[PDB]
Amino acid sequence: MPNNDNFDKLYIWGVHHPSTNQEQTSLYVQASGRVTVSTRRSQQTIIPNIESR
Amino acid sequence: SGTLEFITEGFTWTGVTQNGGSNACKRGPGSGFFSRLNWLTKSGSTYPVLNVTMPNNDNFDKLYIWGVHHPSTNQEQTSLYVQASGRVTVSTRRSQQTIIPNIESRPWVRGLSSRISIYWTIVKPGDVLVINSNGNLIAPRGYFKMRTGKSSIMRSDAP
Amino acid sequence: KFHQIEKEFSEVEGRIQDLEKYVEDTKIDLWSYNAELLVALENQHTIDLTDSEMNKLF
Ligand SMILES: *[C@@H]1O[C@H](CO)[C@@H](O)[C@H](O)[C@H]1NC(C)=O
Ligand SMILES: *[C@@H]1O[C@H](CO)[C@@H](O)[C@H](O)[C@H]1NC(C)=O
Repeated sequence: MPNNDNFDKLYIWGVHHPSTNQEQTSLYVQASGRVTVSTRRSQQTIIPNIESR
Repeated sequence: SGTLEFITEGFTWTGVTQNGGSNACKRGPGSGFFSRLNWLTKSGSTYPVLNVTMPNNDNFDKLYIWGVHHPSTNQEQTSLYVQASGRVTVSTRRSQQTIIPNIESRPWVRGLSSRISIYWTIVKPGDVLVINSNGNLIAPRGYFKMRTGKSSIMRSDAP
Repeated sequence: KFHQIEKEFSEVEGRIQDLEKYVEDTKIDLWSYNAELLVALENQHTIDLTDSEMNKLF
Protein backbone atom coordinates (compact mmCIF):
# COMPACT_ATOMS: atom_id res chain seq x y z
CA MET A 1 0.00 0.00 0.00
CA PRO A 2 1.88 3.07 -1.29
CA ASN A 3 1.69 6.59 0.16
CA ASN A 4 1.05 9.05 -2.68
CA ASP A 5 -0.49 11.72 -0.45
CA ASN A 6 1.23 14.72 1.17
CA PHE A 7 1.02 13.55 4.79
CA ASP A 8 2.18 10.83 7.19
CA LYS A 9 -0.01 7.74 7.54
CA LEU A 10 -0.28 5.81 10.80
CA TYR A 11 -1.04 2.09 10.45
CA ILE A 12 -2.20 -0.05 13.37
CA TRP A 13 -1.81 -3.83 13.13
CA GLY A 14 -1.33 -6.86 15.35
CA VAL A 15 -0.17 -10.44 15.89
CA HIS A 16 -2.33 -13.23 17.32
CA HIS A 17 -0.90 -15.40 20.10
CA PRO A 18 -2.77 -18.73 20.39
CA SER A 19 -2.90 -20.67 23.67
CA THR A 20 -2.38 -24.12 22.13
CA ASN A 21 -0.80 -25.73 19.07
CA GLN A 22 -4.24 -27.00 18.08
CA GLU A 23 -5.62 -23.45 18.03
CA GLN A 24 -2.65 -22.32 15.91
CA THR A 25 -3.22 -25.00 13.26
CA SER A 26 -7.02 -24.67 13.25
CA LEU A 27 -6.75 -20.97 12.42
CA TYR A 28 -3.53 -20.56 10.46
CA VAL A 29 -2.72 -24.13 9.31
CA GLN A 30 1.03 -23.76 9.83
CA ALA A 31 2.50 -24.75 13.20
CA SER A 32 4.42 -21.46 13.34
CA GLY A 33 3.20 -18.16 11.93
CA ARG A 34 5.12 -15.01 11.03
CA VAL A 35 4.24 -11.35 10.49
CA THR A 36 6.43 -8.70 8.88
CA VAL A 37 5.59 -5.06 8.21
CA SER A 38 8.10 -2.84 6.44
CA THR A 39 8.93 0.38 4.63
CA ARG A 40 12.05 1.59 2.81
CA ARG A 41 13.22 2.99 6.15
CA SER A 42 11.98 0.44 8.70
CA GLN A 43 11.03 -3.20 9.37
CA GLN A 44 9.21 -5.05 12.15
CA THR A 45 9.25 -8.86 12.21
CA ILE A 46 7.34 -10.76 14.89
CA ILE A 47 7.19 -14.48 15.60
CA PRO A 48 3.94 -15.36 17.44
CA ASN A 49 4.14 -17.20 20.77
CA ILE A 50 2.04 -20.30 21.62
CA GLU A 51 1.34 -20.70 25.33
CA SER A 52 -1.27 -20.92 28.09
CA ARG A 53 -1.83 -17.61 29.91
CA SER B 1 35.82 8.96 19.88
CA GLY B 2 36.79 11.43 17.16
CA THR B 3 38.72 8.90 15.07
CA LEU B 4 38.35 6.01 12.62
CA GLU B 5 41.71 4.42 13.44
CA PHE B 6 41.24 0.82 12.31
CA ILE B 7 43.65 -1.98 13.18
CA THR B 8 43.43 -5.13 11.06
CA GLU B 9 43.57 -8.52 12.77
CA GLY B 10 44.22 -11.88 11.15
CA PHE B 11 41.17 -13.96 12.21
CA THR B 12 41.37 -17.53 10.91
CA TRP B 13 38.13 -18.47 9.15
CA THR B 14 38.50 -22.15 8.26
CA GLY B 15 36.21 -24.03 5.89
CA VAL B 16 34.58 -20.89 4.47
CA THR B 17 35.07 -18.53 1.53
CA GLN B 18 36.14 -15.00 2.48
CA ASN B 19 35.84 -11.54 0.92
CA GLY B 20 32.36 -11.80 -0.57
CA GLY B 21 30.99 -8.88 -2.56
CA SER B 22 28.07 -7.50 -4.57
CA ASN B 23 27.27 -5.31 -7.57
CA ALA B 24 25.31 -3.03 -5.24
CA CYS B 25 28.61 -2.16 -3.56
CA LYS B 26 31.02 -1.74 -6.48
CA ARG B 27 34.65 -0.74 -5.96
CA GLY B 28 36.13 0.15 -9.33
CA PRO B 29 34.68 -1.70 -12.33
CA GLY B 30 34.26 -4.90 -10.31
CA SER B 31 32.04 -5.83 -7.37
CA GLY B 32 32.96 -5.14 -3.74
CA PHE B 33 31.87 -4.74 -0.12
CA PHE B 34 32.36 -2.74 3.09
CA SER B 35 36.13 -2.49 3.58
CA ARG B 36 35.91 -3.05 7.35
CA LEU B 37 33.64 -6.10 7.04
CA ASN B 38 34.23 -9.64 5.77
CA TRP B 39 31.40 -11.49 4.04
CA LEU B 40 31.79 -15.22 4.71
CA THR B 41 30.07 -17.85 2.54
CA LYS B 42 30.16 -21.64 2.13
CA SER B 43 33.22 -23.49 0.87
CA GLY B 44 32.33 -26.22 -1.60
CA SER B 45 29.19 -27.72 -0.07
CA THR B 46 29.67 -26.96 3.65
CA TYR B 47 29.49 -24.05 6.09
CA PRO B 48 31.05 -25.33 9.33
CA VAL B 49 30.43 -24.04 12.84
CA LEU B 50 32.83 -21.13 13.27
CA ASN B 51 34.43 -20.83 16.70
CA VAL B 52 37.08 -18.11 16.72
CA THR B 53 38.57 -16.12 19.62
CA MET B 54 40.43 -12.80 19.77
CA PRO B 55 41.87 -11.72 23.14
CA ASN B 56 42.56 -8.15 24.31
CA ASN B 57 46.08 -8.06 25.77
CA ASP B 58 46.48 -4.32 25.21
CA ASN B 59 45.87 -1.40 27.62
CA PHE B 60 42.78 -0.03 25.88
CA ASP B 61 39.17 -0.68 24.85
CA LYS B 62 38.61 -2.30 21.44
CA LEU B 63 35.53 -1.55 19.33
CA TYR B 64 34.44 -4.30 16.93
CA ILE B 65 31.91 -3.86 14.12
CA TRP B 66 30.19 -6.97 12.75
CA GLY B 67 26.93 -7.91 11.07
CA VAL B 68 24.25 -10.45 10.17
CA HIS B 69 22.98 -11.20 6.69
CA HIS B 70 19.24 -11.36 6.02
CA PRO B 71 18.47 -13.23 2.76
CA SER B 72 15.26 -12.55 0.82
CA THR B 73 14.52 -16.21 0.01
CA ASN B 74 15.17 -19.67 1.47
CA GLN B 75 17.11 -20.63 -1.65
CA GLU B 76 19.45 -17.65 -1.20
CA GLN B 77 20.01 -18.77 2.39
CA THR B 78 20.96 -22.31 1.36
CA SER B 79 23.13 -21.31 -1.63
CA LEU B 80 25.28 -19.15 0.63
CA TYR B 81 25.19 -20.90 4.01
CA VAL B 82 23.82 -24.41 3.19
CA GLN B 83 21.81 -24.55 6.46
CA ALA B 84 18.17 -23.43 6.29
CA SER B 85 18.62 -21.32 9.42
CA GLY B 86 21.79 -19.48 10.40
CA ARG B 87 22.93 -18.12 13.76
CA VAL B 88 25.45 -15.54 14.94
CA THR B 89 26.77 -15.09 18.48
CA VAL B 90 29.48 -12.77 19.79
CA SER B 91 30.49 -12.78 23.44
CA THR B 92 32.81 -11.51 26.16
CA ARG B 93 33.31 -12.53 29.78
CA ARG B 94 30.49 -10.25 30.96
CA SER B 95 28.21 -9.69 27.92
CA GLN B 96 26.60 -11.48 24.93
CA GLN B 97 24.63 -10.86 21.72
CA THR B 98 22.78 -13.73 19.97
CA ILE B 99 20.76 -13.28 16.75
CA ILE B 100 18.89 -15.66 14.45
CA PRO B 101 18.65 -14.11 10.97
CA ASN B 102 15.20 -13.75 9.40
CA ILE B 103 14.58 -14.69 5.77
CA GLU B 104 12.43 -11.95 4.24
CA SER B 105 11.96 -9.74 1.16
CA ARG B 106 12.06 -5.93 1.40
CA PRO B 107 11.24 -3.12 -1.04
CA TRP B 108 13.96 -3.04 -3.68
CA VAL B 109 16.82 -0.73 -2.67
CA ARG B 110 19.69 -0.40 -5.13
CA GLY B 111 18.31 -3.43 -6.94
CA LEU B 112 18.21 -5.60 -3.80
CA SER B 113 15.57 -7.07 -1.51
CA SER B 114 18.10 -8.31 1.06
CA ARG B 115 19.80 -6.48 3.95
CA ILE B 116 22.47 -6.60 6.63
CA SER B 117 21.99 -5.78 10.33
CA ILE B 118 24.97 -3.99 11.86
CA TYR B 119 26.02 -4.63 15.44
CA TRP B 120 28.86 -3.60 17.74
CA THR B 121 30.83 -4.95 20.70
CA ILE B 122 33.36 -3.38 23.08
CA VAL B 123 36.18 -5.43 24.59
CA LYS B 124 37.99 -4.22 27.71
CA PRO B 125 41.61 -5.14 28.54
CA GLY B 126 42.00 -8.68 29.85
CA ASP B 127 38.73 -9.62 28.16
CA VAL B 128 38.25 -11.79 25.07
CA LEU B 129 36.09 -11.64 21.95
CA VAL B 130 34.35 -14.89 21.04
CA ILE B 131 32.53 -15.37 17.74
CA ASN B 132 30.38 -18.42 17.05
CA SER B 133 28.45 -18.96 13.83
CA ASN B 134 26.80 -21.70 11.80
CA GLY B 135 25.72 -19.12 9.21
CA ASN B 136 24.99 -15.58 7.98
CA LEU B 137 27.95 -13.96 9.75
CA ILE B 138 29.38 -10.71 8.40
CA ALA B 139 32.72 -10.95 10.18
CA PRO B 140 34.89 -8.08 11.46
CA ARG B 141 38.34 -7.51 9.95
CA GLY B 142 39.72 -6.00 13.14
CA TYR B 143 38.90 -3.26 15.63
CA PHE B 144 38.59 0.49 16.11
CA LYS B 145 40.65 1.97 18.92
CA MET B 146 38.39 3.88 21.35
CA ARG B 147 39.20 7.31 22.77
CA THR B 148 37.57 9.61 25.31
CA GLY B 149 37.70 13.21 24.11
CA LYS B 150 36.17 16.57 23.25
CA SER B 151 34.93 15.43 19.82
CA SER B 152 31.40 15.47 18.37
CA ILE B 153 29.24 15.54 15.23
CA MET B 154 26.92 18.15 13.69
CA ARG B 155 24.32 18.26 10.92
CA SER B 156 24.80 21.36 8.76
CA ASP B 157 24.74 22.62 5.17
CA ALA B 158 26.94 25.64 5.85
CA PRO B 159 30.15 26.11 3.82
CA LYS C 1 30.73 22.49 25.78
CA PHE C 2 31.54 19.69 23.35
CA HIS C 3 29.57 16.47 22.79
CA GLN C 4 25.93 16.90 23.81
CA ILE C 5 22.56 15.24 23.19
CA GLU C 6 20.60 15.41 19.92
CA LYS C 7 18.22 18.37 19.77
CA GLU C 8 16.56 17.89 16.36
CA PHE C 9 14.74 14.77 15.15
CA SER C 10 13.68 13.77 11.64
CA GLU C 11 11.32 11.02 12.79
CA VAL C 12 8.69 10.18 15.40
CA GLU C 13 10.19 7.72 17.90
CA GLY C 14 8.38 7.93 21.24
CA ARG C 15 9.08 8.12 24.96
CA ILE C 16 12.83 8.81 24.91
CA GLN C 17 12.46 11.52 22.26
CA ASP C 18 9.81 13.29 24.35
CA LEU C 19 12.19 13.30 27.32
CA GLU C 20 15.12 14.66 25.31
CA LYS C 21 12.86 17.44 24.01
CA TYR C 22 11.56 18.17 27.52
CA VAL C 23 15.03 18.32 29.08
CA GLU C 24 16.22 20.85 26.50
CA ASP C 25 13.00 22.89 26.54
CA THR C 26 13.34 23.04 30.32
CA LYS C 27 16.99 24.12 30.13
CA ILE C 28 16.25 26.95 27.69
CA ASP C 29 13.36 28.31 29.79
CA LEU C 30 15.51 28.45 32.94
CA TRP C 31 18.38 30.23 31.19
CA SER C 32 16.04 32.64 29.41
CA TYR C 33 14.68 33.58 32.84
CA ASN C 34 18.17 34.10 34.26
CA ALA C 35 19.05 36.33 31.31
CA GLU C 36 15.91 38.48 31.60
CA LEU C 37 16.35 38.92 35.36
CA LEU C 38 20.10 39.62 35.22
CA VAL C 39 19.77 42.48 32.73
CA ALA C 40 16.88 43.98 34.71
CA LEU C 41 18.88 43.97 37.95
CA GLU C 42 22.02 45.28 36.25
CA ASN C 43 20.14 48.08 34.49
CA GLN C 44 18.36 49.23 37.65
CA HIS C 45 21.69 49.32 39.48
CA THR C 46 23.42 51.19 36.63
CA ILE C 47 20.68 53.83 36.67
CA ASP C 48 21.02 54.15 40.45
CA LEU C 49 24.82 54.39 40.58
CA THR C 50 24.85 57.06 37.86
CA ASP C 51 22.25 59.12 39.73
CA SER C 52 24.26 58.52 42.91
CA GLU C 53 27.40 59.88 41.25
CA MET C 54 25.57 63.13 40.49
CA ASN C 55 24.48 63.59 44.11
CA LYS C 56 27.97 62.84 45.45
CA LEU C 57 29.30 65.67 43.27
CA PHE C 58 26.58 68.02 44.53
C1 LIG D 1 45.53 2.90 9.95
O1 LIG D 1 46.45 2.86 11.05
C2 LIG D 1 46.93 1.55 11.37
C3 LIG D 1 47.85 1.70 12.57
O2 LIG D 1 48.53 0.50 12.87
C4 LIG D 1 47.63 0.93 10.16
O3 LIG D 1 48.00 -0.41 10.47
C5 LIG D 1 46.71 0.95 8.95
O4 LIG D 1 47.40 0.48 7.80
C6 LIG D 1 46.20 2.36 8.70
N1 LIG D 1 45.29 2.39 7.57
C7 LIG D 1 45.28 3.38 6.66
C8 LIG D 1 44.28 3.25 5.56
O5 LIG D 1 46.06 4.33 6.73
C1 LIG E 1 34.70 -23.33 20.92
O1 LIG E 1 35.94 -23.27 21.63
C2 LIG E 1 35.76 -23.25 23.05
C3 LIG E 1 37.12 -23.03 23.66
O2 LIG E 1 37.04 -22.78 25.06
C4 LIG E 1 35.10 -24.55 23.50
O3 LIG E 1 34.88 -24.50 24.91
C5 LIG E 1 33.78 -24.75 22.78
O4 LIG E 1 33.25 -26.03 23.09
C6 LIG E 1 33.97 -24.64 21.27
N1 LIG E 1 32.68 -24.71 20.59
C7 LIG E 1 32.03 -25.86 20.38
C8 LIG E 1 30.71 -25.75 19.68
O5 LIG E 1 32.49 -26.94 20.74
